[PDB]
Amino acid sequence: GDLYVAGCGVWLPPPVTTEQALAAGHCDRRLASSTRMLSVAVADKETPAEMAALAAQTALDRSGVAPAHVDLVLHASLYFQGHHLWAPSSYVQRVAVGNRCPAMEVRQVSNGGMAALELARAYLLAAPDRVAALITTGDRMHPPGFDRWSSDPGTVYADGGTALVLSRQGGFARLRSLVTVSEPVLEGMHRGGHPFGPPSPEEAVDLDAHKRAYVAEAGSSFSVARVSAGQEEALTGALEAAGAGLDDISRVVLPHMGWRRLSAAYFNKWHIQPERTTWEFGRRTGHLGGGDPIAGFDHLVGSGRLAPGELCLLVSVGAGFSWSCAVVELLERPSWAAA
Amino acid sequence: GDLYVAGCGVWLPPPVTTEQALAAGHCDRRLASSTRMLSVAVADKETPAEMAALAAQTALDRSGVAPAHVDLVLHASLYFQGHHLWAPSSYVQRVAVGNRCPAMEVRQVSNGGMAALELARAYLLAAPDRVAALITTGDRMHPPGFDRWSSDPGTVYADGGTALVLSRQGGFARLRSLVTVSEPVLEGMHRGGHPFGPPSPEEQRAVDLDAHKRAYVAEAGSSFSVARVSAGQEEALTGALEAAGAGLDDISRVVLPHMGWRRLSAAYFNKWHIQPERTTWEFGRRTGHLGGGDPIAGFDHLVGSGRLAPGELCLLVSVGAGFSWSCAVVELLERPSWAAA
Repeated sequence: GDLYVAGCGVWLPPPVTTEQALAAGHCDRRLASSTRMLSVAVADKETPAEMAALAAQTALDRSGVAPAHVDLVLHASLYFQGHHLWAPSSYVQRVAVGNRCPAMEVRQVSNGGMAALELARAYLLAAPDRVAALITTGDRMHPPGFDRWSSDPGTVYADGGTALVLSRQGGFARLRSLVTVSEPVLEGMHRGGHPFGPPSPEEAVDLDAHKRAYVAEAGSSFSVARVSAGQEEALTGALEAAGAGLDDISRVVLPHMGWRRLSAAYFNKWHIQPERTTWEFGRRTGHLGGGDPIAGFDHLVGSGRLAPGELCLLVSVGAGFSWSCAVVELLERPSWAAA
Repeated sequence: GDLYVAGCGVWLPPPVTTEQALAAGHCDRRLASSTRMLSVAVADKETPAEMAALAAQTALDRSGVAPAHVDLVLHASLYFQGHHLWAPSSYVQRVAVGNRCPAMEVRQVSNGGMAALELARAYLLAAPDRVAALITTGDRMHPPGFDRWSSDPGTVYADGGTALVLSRQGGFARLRSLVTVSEPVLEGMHRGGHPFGPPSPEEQRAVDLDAHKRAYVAEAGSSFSVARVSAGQEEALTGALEAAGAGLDDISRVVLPHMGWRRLSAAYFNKWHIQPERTTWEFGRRTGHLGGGDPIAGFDHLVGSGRLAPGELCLLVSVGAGFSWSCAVVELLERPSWAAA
């Protein structure tokens, strides 16, 4: 039961450069300097479902899969979708797909995309006649409730949508492994209340205060170690299930986090070069919720930086914590891609 | 094979009566009479994940399933969970399960519980060695962003958590069928913006689904709207009954959404010609609408009160904005130890 990537796509609103953010006062020099971000996709009027649906159309057109063959629609996101008690995956389905399979949201903060992928894989493998699934991500990190530069310092949040078509029948790439790891002991790091008691009443987004409170309670040593372990389990699990080692991977699709965070988590830990990653693409794009590994994959394939036969390693992590890693093999250059 | 319900449970905060709501100005007489609500579970200090995990503990303890046998944790909800960029499913996993399987949110508004049930079923069937899945729901519908009595007149929203443990190995009830129906043409009914255009960027600080439904109806047509909603509901019912090899007459108990009397009568009583006494009406009208968790809480109620007997069929009915519908037919195999006679 091999699964394939039949299509993928993004819809990214126009970039706002770091220089502009600095001049506009959204950003300070220290943070610009430590993150080393160059630009971030910023929407004007487009809403999360709208961007997701636009990406889905592109992904569906490319995959050439018929709507009737789309057996599941899964929309992932990490911030407010615009309207309470409303179904944004039903919008995506209405606009991008035009069919009547089940459509629902899946959330796992920044690991949302990979999480939806897990459920999509399972859904496709659970009944013998199922063909394809659509996974979308979409977010809009605007005031009042979100500061894309300072709400989660070290990561700069982007507006935009992404989409992937997963399929049992065929496609341009083969999903060789997909592994997900959970360390729920860390859930309290991203919320108010006692880290090992119940949450406080509701809250605008500010993560740094909660992280410091968590670390003060659980210890710096414990926190760093549990975080390191989870990351390592995801990486190792994915490589092993794909019969590869890190030396067998041509490109690593990393989260679109700032330089300081990617150095501590990946570059100085795994000892890989940034030229082997999507660092340059991510630092011009910003963090797209749970859609980074989709945006990053789509970039590598679309620009021809990934070659037939080559293995690609997707790396994703979300508050919780949850980590996912996948090894993807490119089978052929798709027609929408350059050489 | 087929799946089983191995355990279930709820955590409901203390009830606020309609009398109280009338006295507080939260409710008018007209609304009190049309919905015929008696009370609604209202949380005081408790947040949605907390109540979800409390319900999960009850369900897991009842199921007797080891945490290591819980291969998936799915948390559903339809409203704000209390903290942005934080993982309520991880909170649930941490507090209630203590294991390390994937934990994630599934949302499909008021059909969230059943939506999660679908994904959990798929997940368990996908690999031969997977045993159990935990599905929780939780929500806290407080001012000033929400009015549990009038944001969506006709339904009164509750605070509370529900949980259900699904298993491939066994349990006290068998899942005979589960069917989900989608009608995305209706998605516009619950947001601003043009019903067939993009969503409005303008967010609305106070939820008012009534204004949204009118704008939708005015554009799409009333005749069209009622007809699609009816068709969807009818497909879900007939689908689940057929898939289980049963008709409506074979059903002993029906678990309906905890909507107001007027709505239940239009959608089910005057439509399916089923008796309210055979449904969870009395339980729901004291509980209120728990978002996606109504089918779980209703089922939990029936089983725990002894109102369902071995070999009897139970029909679960659920619907959410979108629209999405799910029905399921569950067969009680044995009275569990925690139940009454």
